[PDB]
Amino acid sequence: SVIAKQMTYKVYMSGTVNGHYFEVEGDGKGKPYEGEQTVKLTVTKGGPLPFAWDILSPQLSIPFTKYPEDIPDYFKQSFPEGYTWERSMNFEDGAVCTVSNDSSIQGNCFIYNVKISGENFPPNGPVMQKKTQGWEPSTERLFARDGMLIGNDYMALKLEGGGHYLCEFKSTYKAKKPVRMPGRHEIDRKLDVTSHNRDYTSVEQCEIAIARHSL
Repeated sequence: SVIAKQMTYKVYMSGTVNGHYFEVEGDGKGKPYEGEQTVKLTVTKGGPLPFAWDILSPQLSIPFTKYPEDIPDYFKQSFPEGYTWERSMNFEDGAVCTVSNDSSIQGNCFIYNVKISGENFPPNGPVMQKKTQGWEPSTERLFARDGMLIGNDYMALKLEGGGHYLCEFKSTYKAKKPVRMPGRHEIDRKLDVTSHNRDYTSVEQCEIAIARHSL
């Protein structure tokens, strides 16, 4: 059984955001059939981050997504060779990020190598000012195309004082071997920073993630 009921993973992250260089390693764990995972992160390099932890949160694992038996789990199918992806984040104030990832595996452990580039975060905006307060639960609209999966999600980052700081997610997931596509579907997600030290050089997060059909 290529994907067990309970698994771990390791995540390796680096990138640059408004000029600042950093790296982040995390140990993670969940039950891929439940859609549940937590992960613990250290900022190995460039800590303390001068920007909000949150723009990193979601580049820190799709296989822990609960799919119903009647939709083709593209993510799990792709193993053990696994898969890769690219994503961009376009924020309401012209700040952008781009992200790519390689996801493979090693027995009961996934290995994720992710890279992040980001800029045009206004210096007294909420990303550089650290005034965000997490992501709102969301829903990703996925559809098949040339054996890739396409992804769209309109995300909102909560602000200090009750605002919201909007952001488009466009993502392309690509299997390393070809696999049985599903058709249009959506992933309901919640994702939270459950704990962190004071300058956010250790940080832990939890995610729940569930698939179902579109309308």
